[PDB]
Amino acid sequence: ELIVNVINGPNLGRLARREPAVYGGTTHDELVALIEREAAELGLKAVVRQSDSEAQLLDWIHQAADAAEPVILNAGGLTHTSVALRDACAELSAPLIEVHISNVHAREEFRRHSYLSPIATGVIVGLGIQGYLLALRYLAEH
Amino acid sequence: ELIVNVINGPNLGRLARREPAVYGGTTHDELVALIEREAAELGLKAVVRQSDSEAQLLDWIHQAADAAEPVILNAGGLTHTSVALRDACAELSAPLIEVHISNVHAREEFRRHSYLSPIATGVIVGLGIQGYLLALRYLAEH
Amino acid sequence: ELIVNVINGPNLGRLARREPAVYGGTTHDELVALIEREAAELGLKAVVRQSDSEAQLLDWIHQAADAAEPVILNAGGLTHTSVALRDACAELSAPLIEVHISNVHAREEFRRHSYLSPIATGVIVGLGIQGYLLALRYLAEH
Amino acid sequence: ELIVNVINGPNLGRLARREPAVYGGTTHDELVALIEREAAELGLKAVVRQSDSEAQLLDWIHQAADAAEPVILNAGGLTHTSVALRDACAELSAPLIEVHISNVHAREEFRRHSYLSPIATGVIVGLGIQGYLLALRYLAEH
Amino acid sequence: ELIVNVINGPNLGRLARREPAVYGGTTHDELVALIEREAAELGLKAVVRQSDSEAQLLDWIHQAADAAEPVILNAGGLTHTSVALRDACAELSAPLIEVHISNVHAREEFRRHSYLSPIATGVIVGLGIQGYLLALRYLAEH
Amino acid sequence: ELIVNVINGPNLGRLARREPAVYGGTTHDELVALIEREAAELGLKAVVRQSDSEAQLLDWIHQAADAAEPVILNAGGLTHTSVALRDACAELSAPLIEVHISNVHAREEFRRHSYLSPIATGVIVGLGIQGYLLALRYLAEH
Amino acid sequence: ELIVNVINGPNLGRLARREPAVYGGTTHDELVALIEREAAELGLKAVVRQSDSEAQLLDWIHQAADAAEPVILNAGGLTHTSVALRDACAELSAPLIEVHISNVHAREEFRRHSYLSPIATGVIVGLGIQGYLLALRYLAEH
Amino acid sequence: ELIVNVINGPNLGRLARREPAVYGGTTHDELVALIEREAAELGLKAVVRQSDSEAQLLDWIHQAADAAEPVILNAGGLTHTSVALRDACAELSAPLIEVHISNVHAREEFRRHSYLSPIATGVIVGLGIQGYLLALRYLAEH
Amino acid sequence: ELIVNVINGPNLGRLARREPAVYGGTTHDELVALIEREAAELGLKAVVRQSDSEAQLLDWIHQAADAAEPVILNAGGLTHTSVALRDACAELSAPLIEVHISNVHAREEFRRHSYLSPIATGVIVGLGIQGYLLALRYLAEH
Amino acid sequence: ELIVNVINGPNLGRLARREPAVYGGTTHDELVALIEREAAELGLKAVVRQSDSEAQLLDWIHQAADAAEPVILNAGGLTHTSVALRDACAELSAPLIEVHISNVHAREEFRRHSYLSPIATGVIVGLGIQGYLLALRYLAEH
Amino acid sequence: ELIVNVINGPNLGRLARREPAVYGGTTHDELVALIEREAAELGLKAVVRQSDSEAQLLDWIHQAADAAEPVILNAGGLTHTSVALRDACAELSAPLIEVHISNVHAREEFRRHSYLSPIATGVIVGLGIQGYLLALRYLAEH
Amino acid sequence: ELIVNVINGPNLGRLARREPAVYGGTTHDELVALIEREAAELGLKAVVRQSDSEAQLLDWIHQAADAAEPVILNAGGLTHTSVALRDACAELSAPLIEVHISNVHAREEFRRHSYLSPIATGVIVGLGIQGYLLALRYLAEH
Ligand SMILES: O=C(O)c1cc(O)c(O)c(Oc2cccc([N+](=O)[O-])c2)c1
Ligand SMILES: O=C(O)c1cc(O)c(O)c(Oc2cccc([N+](=O)[O-])c2)c1
Ligand SMILES: O=C(O)c1cc(O)c(O)c(Oc2cccc([N+](=O)[O-])c2)c1
Ligand SMILES: O=C(O)c1cc(O)c(O)c(Oc2cccc([N+](=O)[O-])c2)c1
Ligand SMILES: O=C(O)c1cc(O)c(O)c(Oc2cccc([N+](=O)[O-])c2)c1
Ligand SMILES: O=C(O)c1cc(O)c(O)c(Oc2cccc([N+](=O)[O-])c2)c1
Ligand SMILES: O=C(O)c1cc(O)c(O)c(Oc2cccc([N+](=O)[O-])c2)c1
Ligand SMILES: O=C(O)c1cc(O)c(O)c(Oc2cccc([N+](=O)[O-])c2)c1
Ligand SMILES: O=C(O)c1cc(O)c(O)c(Oc2cccc([N+](=O)[O-])c2)c1
Ligand SMILES: O=C(O)c1cc(O)c(O)c(Oc2cccc([N+](=O)[O-])c2)c1
Ligand SMILES: O=C(O)c1cc(O)c(O)c(Oc2cccc([N+](=O)[O-])c2)c1
Ligand SMILES: O=C(O)c1cc(O)c(O)c(Oc2cccc([N+](=O)[O-])c2)c1
Ligand SMILES: [Cl-]
Ligand SMILES: [Cl-]
Ligand SMILES: [Cl-]
Ligand SMILES: [Cl-]
Ligand SMILES: [Cl-]
Ligand SMILES: [Cl-]
Repeated sequence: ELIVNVINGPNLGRLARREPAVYGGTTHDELVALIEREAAELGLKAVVRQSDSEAQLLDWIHQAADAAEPVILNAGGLTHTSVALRDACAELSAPLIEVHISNVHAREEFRRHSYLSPIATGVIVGLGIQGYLLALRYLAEH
Repeated sequence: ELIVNVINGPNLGRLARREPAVYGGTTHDELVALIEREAAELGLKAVVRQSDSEAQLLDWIHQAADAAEPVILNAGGLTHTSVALRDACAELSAPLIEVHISNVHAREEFRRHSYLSPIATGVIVGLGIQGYLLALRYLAEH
Repeated sequence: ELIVNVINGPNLGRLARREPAVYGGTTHDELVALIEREAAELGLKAVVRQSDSEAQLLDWIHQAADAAEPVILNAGGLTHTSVALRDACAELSAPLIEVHISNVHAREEFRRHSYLSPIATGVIVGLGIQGYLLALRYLAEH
Repeated sequence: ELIVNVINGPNLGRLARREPAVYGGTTHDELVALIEREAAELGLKAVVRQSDSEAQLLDWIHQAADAAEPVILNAGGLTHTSVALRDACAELSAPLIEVHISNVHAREEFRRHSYLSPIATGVIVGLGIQGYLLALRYLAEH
Repeated sequence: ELIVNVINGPNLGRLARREPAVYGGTTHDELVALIEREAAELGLKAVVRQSDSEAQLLDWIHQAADAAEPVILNAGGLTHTSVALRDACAELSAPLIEVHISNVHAREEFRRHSYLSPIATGVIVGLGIQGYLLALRYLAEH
Repeated sequence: ELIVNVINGPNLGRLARREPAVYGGTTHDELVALIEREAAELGLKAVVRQSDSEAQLLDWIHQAADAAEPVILNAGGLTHTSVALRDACAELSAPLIEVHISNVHAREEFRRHSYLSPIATGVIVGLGIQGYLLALRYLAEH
Repeated sequence: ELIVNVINGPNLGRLARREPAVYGGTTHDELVALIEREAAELGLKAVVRQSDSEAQLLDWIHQAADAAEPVILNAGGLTHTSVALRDACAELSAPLIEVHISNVHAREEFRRHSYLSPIATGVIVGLGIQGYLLALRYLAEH
Repeated sequence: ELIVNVINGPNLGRLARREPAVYGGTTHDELVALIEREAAELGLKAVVRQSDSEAQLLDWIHQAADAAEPVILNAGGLTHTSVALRDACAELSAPLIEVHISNVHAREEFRRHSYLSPIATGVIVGLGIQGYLLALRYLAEH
Repeated sequence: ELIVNVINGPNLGRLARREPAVYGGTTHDELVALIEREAAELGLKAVVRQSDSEAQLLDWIHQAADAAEPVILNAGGLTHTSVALRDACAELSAPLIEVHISNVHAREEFRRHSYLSPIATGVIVGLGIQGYLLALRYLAEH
Repeated sequence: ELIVNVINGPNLGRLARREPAVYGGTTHDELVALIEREAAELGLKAVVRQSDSEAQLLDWIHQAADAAEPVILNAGGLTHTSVALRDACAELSAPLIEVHISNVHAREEFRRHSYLSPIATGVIVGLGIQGYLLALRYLAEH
Repeated sequence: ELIVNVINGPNLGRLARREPAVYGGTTHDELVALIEREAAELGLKAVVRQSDSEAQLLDWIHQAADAAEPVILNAGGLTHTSVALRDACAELSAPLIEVHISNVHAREEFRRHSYLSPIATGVIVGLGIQGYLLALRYLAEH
Repeated sequence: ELIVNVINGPNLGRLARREPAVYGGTTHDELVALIEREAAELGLKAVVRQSDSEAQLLDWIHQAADAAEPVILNAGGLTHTSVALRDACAELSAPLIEVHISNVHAREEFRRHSYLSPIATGVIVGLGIQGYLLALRYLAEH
């Protein structure tokens, strides 16, 4: 606060228009609108970005580390697979909240391990799109 | 909503007055006050209970299943150990949110498995006492 | 024989009125009636008890060990989790039959390990409420 | 009911005359007599067969699937080892009960995994020869 | 080529008339017709055999090793369980293709290990009955 | 059919000119020619693409999901490592066939696990370059 | 010192009168006498309690944490199973000694893992009833 | 002694004429001649049989158990896979020696586990055809 | 020699200016200067590149394979995670040395497995920035 | 009693003068003095030896087995690694107590397995130098 | 042949006079006599040595490698634990036979892994003292 | 610097004259010459010792700890097996570099775990004899 970095990884540009049983009927742009409006009332700025590239995501983390600005991260598949991501996050001085739209713990046994959690401030899973909004509100207090 | 069952398990009566490095400087009673005030503004009732007994906790879940009222659960150690708890929760018709005050994923490798998660709606870990408050607010929307 | 201890653990007071896809449409009291009537014709006494408390169950086992009277045990979740139970049973001089209402082997991989089996006389799973009745009838022969 | 297929696998022709510490002093033929007499009073027909051949056993299962007649199976060693058996059973429309004469759970750790259980109706272990008789009686109710 | 050995293991005589959700509505004989007709146009002979016996299958492999003729193998359950089979195949001078009608990788975790694959030329799973036909056509090129 | 998406992942631009013990003496362009000619006679269009980038591959899958057009995927190393890929594929409405040029099961034990298989229609491994051609022909039937 | 909390868990009220091959011919009350007399000569007070309830034990630990008084713990089965216990102990400011009457390491492989050890001062196993007495004497020095 | 049962399992009829890198250039019949001649000088009878059928092998073991005559067993693949075999052997009153022609411990990691060893008198691996002859000579002493 | 490819992966552009407890106070550019000066005296050319992109790194390896020029690789997180990298390296005709700035073996247990090592010439870990310089000097001899 | 063999393994000659955070400020010779004085009052003889050689230690055990005299063993690293030691101890007719100066269970996960425990009378860990003294006193009773 | 190195490891000097349930009533010297007499008739020299020291054993292997003379090895505990031994043996040009007096496979699960087997010619276990004699006789043929 | 302890473990006296495929054609003495000459130019003293005894090696480490002089360690097999070594090294105040002549990571899966690495400064594997020389040069800088 004021500035709050919201980051989505691979596939998360496909929200709503594809799925929506599993990650909900809300499109990406609509999500940016949701976050931006909730940051308004909270008196925060939400810089909300999405990418299907690990190097892009990496860069955004690098920048957040530098600017010492907090992050909210939905890294998609890279959550379970990337050590490069984890280690970039590890550097962040500001809090990092890990967010999952679906409950990870009620799926394939592999989706239950996370490289991000151990170095996150805390995690939200399965509360859907609202996970982002609840994460925001946390940061506005701390 | 209106009625929201908030449940803490073993040891969680010792909040603040003991620790507070790990689970924070906020006492139990103060937590009940926090929750009760946040439920006020939200237009919910928070029935917040704590017990060091598995049979007691079981009973409270039974009642919540019956009344079809939502639960927020910080089951302490029973999270990693009790199948009896998990299965009582499994019955709940209303949403169940699993809450951890400390980040479970940044501790002993054993604290990372949960019998509750797979059948929870979703989970919050490491956001501290606020985890309860963010959980509440979820339920008020859904 | 004559005296046969029938014991149910956690959650098993909720039979029929809750579930009944998984553990059947038969309530607890109705089960006591079923057992008591089958013991009648067999010329046995069925002392059938249920508790959601490990210390209670423990006590009933202690008493059965002392009285050297047989046990039929549906320990619910404690089957997979409690070493305290297992060891109390281990003491029983009389036969112990382990009973599961649902087939344990057709569920979560964790439900397939039992602390009770290795020291039971034998086990019945998935034959539903009748498991108790078939267990009884065994004891009446041996 | 009326027709109930009782099947024993490898080595089970050696009952009583060999062992009898572990699987009891009752010979195979005597077991057929026991089952046939219990089916009499129950008003069932017991077609009780034994083979040391997987292809033979397979064939008998095939036939039972076809005739939609229930099975009681003591598959000996093939219980822990054969996927071919499991899958033939999987096809059966009628209930299948898995029977073990000795308690499997009180022996070598390997004897504790079963390919049959997950797709059985239910299982009986360690109740000795009576396991067959209790299984029968189940089927006569359902 | 010309001569191509097509071999099915346990249960695979039950094709179509039983299942057909999982392994398809095509009967065994119809499959022989399918293969024989595809070998016609390809200018190959298809010797297509099925057995529920490991010793029979073994013998057919022995003969194929001797005649140095290629094999297409759907060994059913023996795929995951038999080292005797694997080792007989290992001897084959000609290519061996492993065929599965259902996708093995989308089922029980145990169905995912194969004793045959490591010493096969290659494998086809989940393409249904056509797996055989595509395997044939391979052999006609190499 | 008509339109069939053929996709190769990392390193697969190096075909023939490098290796060729392991993945064969056929160059990439020659492979496109092979596929394009086989699609000709089949009356299909083969859109055959290769990339060493996960985001690129992701995008091509996204497009195929959208256009509801089938995919043939040789994802190279990402087969064993990427959950992001798997999940993009999971979305595809049309069949997906997983193709490996080398037999994966006859190499390092790690090359034997696949994130793609469980959600593929079926898989071809070790039939070399022809795997693509046999996959095509499948799709032309279904 | 002066005040030394001695705590036994589940089943440990059955000492001597039941067993005594495994945990010895000495009854509970006799053990209290033994400890109380050894504390006499040492110039300590031994407050020796036993319970079959986890909540009771929990409470006694809570009190010991508060009073900053040392503990000697024979938690029976809860040693291998309870994280709730472990964490209550973790809080104790004073030394905690873990005591086992039987050698845990010469039994079932499961009895060899302890949730208590990692946060104990030290452990005594297999020295029988004397383990308590040797533990006492330690505390009297430190 | 006098009578010594020598048994080979699956594939072992193919000795010499096929392989011979791995299990040696000596044919089966030649092996029978070797054994029969060594039993001559030793003053034993060697009844040497081979089968590719588990039921056949089973039967021969049954007979040996009955006649209380010793066995030398090269069970091929069934060594690593069959519990039915192991248990038939378990019954033998006379010594059983397990024989492997190739060193099992210098091959695939799976070939290193044996169901037979734990209940054998002792084992010989990798000494080639002579393993049989050395086994014989043992029995002639004991 | 003369030409030596030095490659850094993800995050390694952040050297010195960020960290420096763990990977040292030396910036990337300063590292290029260090390497370039050491190659001077050695009579080698150091082409030192860094990228946060797997496809970029892949390309540089491809080129090195082609030019048959040696590589020194600090692949960051991709060391533990990428099979695509490993396999591109596998192709290199020239020696590859794997370099880690921090000791990998004194950190998280996951950082201890490497996809690169098995196909490297050799590895240097924990000797800090000098690892690169010692690697260079190796290549100048061989 | 009278004669009590006290044995230390590798590195344990370095006590006090090196460490002393972990195994305490007490030197070896001082430990011999401590033990010798405690054996005085107890009316025992303490023959206390230390060696960094497995063959030496072996020999001392051999002698103790022969003389049927009890042992107290701090085998250092050989505790977790040597089967030769374990088996020499296994022979001892007299009690063996296993002693660890540091709590083994609060360190590296590998330090938690012991080859000695299963065949010890009992074990003391983490009670520091006093572990030896408490062990002595045990032996003086039994 | 002529010269055959027979080597025993740790504890094996204690044969007969200690045990003899497990490794037999035959003393070491008597074993040397047995071997020396059997080598006589065979026309071999048996150089039979025993040591409780790894460096000694190492040296004897070194010498055997040098002299290219065969070895028979009973390495006691070092069989399951030493890589140093294994690797010294690995060097031997002549055959190495691994000998165990007791059946290793019928004991603790840990005694079943051997560092020696994979690089032995072959192994004998459980044939008692005669294992040595049968090993000798092998070498005299090859 | 000046004084640098170079230590080789078991079998490493056999360098060059035996092997040399795997650890190179350079004899031990020649290695001492190599190291001594490289230390000359560096202005260091190399005290280079080798032993096949764990107690000897232990002693040399003890001395190095005492003298606070750096170590370079090629511990041969003890690398994967000895906790006694690891712990002696752990004490060293000066840097310790772990050196392997062969690439450990390209061999048996067991050779890939090291007790030494976690407490080393850093490690060199597979750079052959030069590993020692590069290690030296490191120490001369730090
Ligand atoms: O936020 C999550 O809970 C989540 C977790 C995962 O493991 C994903 O791969 C993941 O990413 C996907 C994967 C496939 C499709 C979509 N999508 O169509 O929004 C998103 C999201
Ligand atoms: O909410 C959590 O994050 C939490 C997680 C756990 O695994 C606990 O055992 C746990 O319970 C404890 C354990 C020990 C002490 C206290 N306390 O003094 O508040 C609470 C809490
Ligand atoms: O008898 C069984 O097969 C059984 C097995 C289990 O693992 C249970 O947790 C178990 O207990 C439950 C759990 C949840 C709900 C009920 N119930 O509503 O009867 C019973 C029963
Ligand atoms: O019914 C059982 O409990 C049972 C379980 C098993 O794992 C058997 O192998 C098994 O089969 C055997 C094995 C060896 C001997 C006999 N028999 O002499 O009856 C039967 C039976
Ligand atoms: O070809 C396969 O994909 C396949 C794989 C398996 O694991 C089988 O057990 C298997 O065999 C069965 C098993 C049960 C029933 C039938 N069938 O009724 O055709 C076939 C087939
Ligand atoms: O299609 C396969 O069977 C395959 C499987 C893999 O695991 C690959 O990494 C893989 O990709 C590579 C890896 C290295 C080199 C090449 N190439 O020079 O064609 C291709 C291909
Ligand atoms: O102190 C021990 O060594 C001990 C260890 C355990 O794992 C117990 O379950 C345990 O508790 C029991 C269990 C069953 C019976 C009795 N008892 O009759 O004293 C005590 C005691
Ligand atoms: O005696 C052995 O060492 C042995 C061990 C095995 O694991 C076999 O499968 C085995 O059986 C085979 C397998 C394939 C071929 C032959 N054969 O051509 O003699 C024999 C033999
Ligand atoms: O060279 C290494 O020892 C090393 C090993 C790793 O596992 C890395 O992730 C790794 O990459 C990182 C990760 C996070 C931050 C930095 N950095 O600020 O230089 C570099 C480097
Ligand atoms: O008694 C123990 O608790 C103990 C346990 C261990 O695992 C040791 O390696 C061990 O040995 C060491 C190891 C390193 C240094 C010393 N020392 O300087 O006394 C002693 C001692
Ligand atoms: O030859 C064997 O079968 C054998 C196997 C082992 O694992 C031993 O530790 C072993 O060594 C011992 C161990 C303890 C005692 C004796 N002994 O009194 O002859 C010998 C021997
Ligand atoms: O430095 C190494 O890379 C190395 C690694 C190991 O695991 C050894 O056992 C090892 O020791 C041996 C083993 C067998 C033979 C020799 N040698 O003839 O030099 C040396 C050396
Ligand atoms: Cl979580
Ligand atoms: Cl069961
Ligand atoms: Cl596959
Ligand atoms: Cl312990
Ligand atoms: Cl063996
Ligand atoms: Cl390394």
